[PDB]
Amino acid sequence: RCRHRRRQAERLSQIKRLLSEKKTCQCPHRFQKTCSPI
Amino acid sequence: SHPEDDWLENIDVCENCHYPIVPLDGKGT
Ligand SMILES: [Zn+2]
Repeated sequence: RCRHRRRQAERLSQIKRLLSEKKTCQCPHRFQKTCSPI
Repeated sequence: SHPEDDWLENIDVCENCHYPIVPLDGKGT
């Protein structure tokens, strides 16, 4: 019953270490104006 | 309390830095 089904995320592990190192979308910012701790 | 595995499974990645973007949640205090 549904043998070929990618349940667990593939990037999970990859994104796992990435998250640990807080290496996520570090894209720029559009007018901060105080507030929003980054 | 709420599971923190769902969002991860359906996580997205930006198309600029090739990194995994984080959708707005609200707070965490
Ligand atoms: Zn980005």
